[PDB]
Amino acid sequence: DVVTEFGALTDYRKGGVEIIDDDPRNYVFSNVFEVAANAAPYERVAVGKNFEYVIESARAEGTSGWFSCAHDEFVLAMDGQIEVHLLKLDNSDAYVDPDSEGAVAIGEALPEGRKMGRIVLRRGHMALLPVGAAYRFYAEQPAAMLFQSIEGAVTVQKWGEICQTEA
Amino acid sequence: DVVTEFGALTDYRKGGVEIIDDDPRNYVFSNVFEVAANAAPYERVAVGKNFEYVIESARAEGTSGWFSCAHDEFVLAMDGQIEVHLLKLDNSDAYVDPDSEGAVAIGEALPEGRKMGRIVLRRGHMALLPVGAAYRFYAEQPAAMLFQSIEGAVTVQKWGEICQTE
Amino acid sequence: SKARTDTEHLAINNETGYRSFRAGGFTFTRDEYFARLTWPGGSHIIPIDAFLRAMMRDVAWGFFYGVVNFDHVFGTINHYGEVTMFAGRFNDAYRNAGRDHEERFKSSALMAVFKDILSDWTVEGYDPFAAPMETGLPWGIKNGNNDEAISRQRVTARRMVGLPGDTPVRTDANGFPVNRQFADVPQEQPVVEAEPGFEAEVSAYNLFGYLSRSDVTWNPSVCSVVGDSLFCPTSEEFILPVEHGNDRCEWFLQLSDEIVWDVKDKESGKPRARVTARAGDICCMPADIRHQGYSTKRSMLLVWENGSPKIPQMIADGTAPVVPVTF
Amino acid sequence: ARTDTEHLAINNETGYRSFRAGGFTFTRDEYFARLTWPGGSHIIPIDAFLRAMMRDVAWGFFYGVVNFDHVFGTINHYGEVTMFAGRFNDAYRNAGRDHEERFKSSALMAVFKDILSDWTVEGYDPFAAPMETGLPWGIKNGNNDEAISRQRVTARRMVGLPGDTPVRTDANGFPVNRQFADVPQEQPVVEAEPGFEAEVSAYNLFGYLSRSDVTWNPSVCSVVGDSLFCPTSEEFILPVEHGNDRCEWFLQLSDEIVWDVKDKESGKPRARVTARAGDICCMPADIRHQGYSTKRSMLLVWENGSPKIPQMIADGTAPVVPVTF
Ligand SMILES: [Fe+3]
Ligand SMILES: [Fe+3]
Repeated sequence: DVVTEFGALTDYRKGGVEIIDDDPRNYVFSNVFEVAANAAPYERVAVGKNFEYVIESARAEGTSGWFSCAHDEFVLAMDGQIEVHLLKLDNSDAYVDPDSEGAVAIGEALPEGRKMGRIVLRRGHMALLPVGAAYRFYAEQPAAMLFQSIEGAVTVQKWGEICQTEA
Repeated sequence: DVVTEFGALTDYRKGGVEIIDDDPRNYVFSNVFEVAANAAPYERVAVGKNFEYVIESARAEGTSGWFSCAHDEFVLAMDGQIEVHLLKLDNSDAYVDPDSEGAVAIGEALPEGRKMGRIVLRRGHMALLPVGAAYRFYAEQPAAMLFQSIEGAVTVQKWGEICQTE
Repeated sequence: SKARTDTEHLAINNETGYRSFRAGGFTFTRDEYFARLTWPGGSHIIPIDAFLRAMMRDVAWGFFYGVVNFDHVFGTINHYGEVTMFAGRFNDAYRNAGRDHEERFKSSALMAVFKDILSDWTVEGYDPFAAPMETGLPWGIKNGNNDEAISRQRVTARRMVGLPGDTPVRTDANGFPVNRQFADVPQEQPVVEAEPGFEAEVSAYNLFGYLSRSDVTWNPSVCSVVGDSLFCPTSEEFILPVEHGNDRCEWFLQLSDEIVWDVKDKESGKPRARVTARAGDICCMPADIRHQGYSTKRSMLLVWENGSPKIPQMIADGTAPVVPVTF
Repeated sequence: ARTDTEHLAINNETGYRSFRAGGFTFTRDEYFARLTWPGGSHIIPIDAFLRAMMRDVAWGFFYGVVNFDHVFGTINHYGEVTMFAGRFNDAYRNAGRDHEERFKSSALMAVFKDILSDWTVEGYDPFAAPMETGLPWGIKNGNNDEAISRQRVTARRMVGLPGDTPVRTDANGFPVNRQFADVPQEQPVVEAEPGFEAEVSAYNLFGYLSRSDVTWNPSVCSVVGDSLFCPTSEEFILPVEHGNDRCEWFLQLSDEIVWDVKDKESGKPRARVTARAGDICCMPADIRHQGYSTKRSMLLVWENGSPKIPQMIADGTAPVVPVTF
């Protein structure tokens, strides 16, 4: 009977690079669950990067501070229930430079603006994080998530510690 | 309907070696019909060779002289119709040297021995030519044939003339 | 030094029932088992199933990014508006002997004859976009067509799946049931609660569900966009029908099950590496390799592209690195 | 030369057994053969794999190198056999990543036969052409032990002679293949004089070949010393790239075959040979080759079975090409 295998923070099975004639560091190989497993709550660790564009892996745990961004972002839930809260900022320019890129951490205090909505994501669920909204997360238990964004102020880079270096 | 394509002295279509990084002469490529078409009747032209062993092509046309051999040989008719007469030699040692290889043209004179039989081969028919028999061929219309044998006194080599040099 | 537009419908063979085609100096013929290619000075054979599967991709993808190698000999290089078709360009034996051959075409001219070949050669009950266990066979003489299979409309999100006026979520009622190898994947929508007036900006959807309903294999399709960052996930089964030599780095994030990637040098075709990726593994394919994937069970893969037209030149100039991160 | 092989577990989900021979492991799933050895792994599609395995089994490891593809294959040492990954692949060899193990032939053959039996499913004949058989995909579903156990036929002297391999007929289970339906089947006229019927012998060779129930299977029809005529009927693609350890010759008897010729040691493309009826060519000892045949076609493969050849070619006392001009 059909079993489709998904990973989880507590259950993943990392693969890797076998070398015929090459260097494994060319393939920048990591597992997003291992990365989120080893990170601080809500720490946004780059796991993919193509020029300025990044994919960040994070472990949601408890309530995050608020974030805003000068461009759209997307969040994909990879394992565990994660609640997203959206707020339409009165003056987004007061929190985020409309010329910066990448998420900005705008603090624990409720920014000024109107309640936009609430989203609850489970594994495999993707949400829009729209430009001009601030967003926060809540996760009762540790949950894995991924961001589609741009390298910026919240983006942690630690390629040497996350990727395969030997074969 | 299914059409299986066979060649004939009068209707063959040669292919060849297309090169990427090679010498076409390495593949020693010829067409046995073209080879038979161009030779003297019953002239046995080498078209393959591997150490001493050979494959020979020949056109059968009219009546051959007699041949005999110190080992077996096989003939495969490739086109037309070809009559084979077999004679058991009274003293094949009088015609063929025991230490020799390859067919030997043993003459037009009827050698002394007893009639073994007769075979009529058409395209695709192979007959045994057994050690100790003399054999001779008749073909009414020109026909093609190949021999599985050993290089010997009847075998003609002319690779430069028959093979692709591209 | 203009790009070519000379293509031609040649005769229908009366035995096999297929038409042959010409594009510049290349001609295309199929028989019961093979696609037979010719160019000035050379010929090549490709089993007709491998050939139609690769063709289905090049056509579907509008020539995609960089080099789509149908095999170790034959393929195309997208130049975005023009496209090179080749034999031997990325084959050291051909190139060292000077026997490679390339012809540059106007993209829509080459595309229109690729579509004609794809259509004429695809027989009833044969789906070159599906996995082998999902479909019939291509062998034997022409017998009807599968024009609907080879005509699927591309789906691309402008911003994200599910947004108003954007590409829709897949459901049984819109003709996208769950694939039998994804039968156990949960299909609930996430909870979305919009305050009045913000319903167009509070949006979320079941991505793994949408993928489990893909009707074709190995077909990256944009689900979400941030500038030139394109999330292109797809469901993979059997073998990726081409070897891709991208003109930029690209990232693979494995969402379900396992794929192994055969990694070759882009220029020579020599094996360099094999990459095994299981659920949550993310890795990059350098710009200087070509890759081909193997998925035993239909699997969910995210293909992450940077669609910036400026990248190919920068990589060619040596101004941008062939590996996108260094450490 | 190793001897250690092993039947491993049946997989619960797939139904297939896996197998070990020395350091190599073999496992198949719904679509693939999966190979591992100390240091690396490889994947071959299961259909191609089983057609290649079928020939390497049916031929007893043939002559020289049987490449299943650009990575994996065997080298016949006539009593012992080398199995390799990347031995004849420039990328692997330059990198020192090739792996080879040497076996007693009967030990490797026994495991290869068990692989073939276990991995072949109902209605799939890895000896046949794709239009003539079903599919190997999916979980274990029965077997086809009848298709994969056919007796080798080899004439000692010539087909049809008393006590030698027999002519094929409908009655002895060999009808004409659909793609040779038009081939004449009459036997030649043979009239022996009394007392010579054992020595006056001829048969319809093209008819015999029209009756072959397998594809790509050189089978001895006539012998003169070590010279063997081994004709066969060919359809689709030769399931291996053959790198012979001697020269060999091909005579196209009907229709057409194209040969893809690559370098034996590196696998780089060298030539493409198109042979139509009547065409005869040599494959030199330093290349490998693989044939393509749209219509089922009759081919004569001509071999010199002498065991002295490989060492002579190695030494340079025998040439790589038999004739130069
Ligand atoms: Fe790619
Ligand atoms: Fe061979």
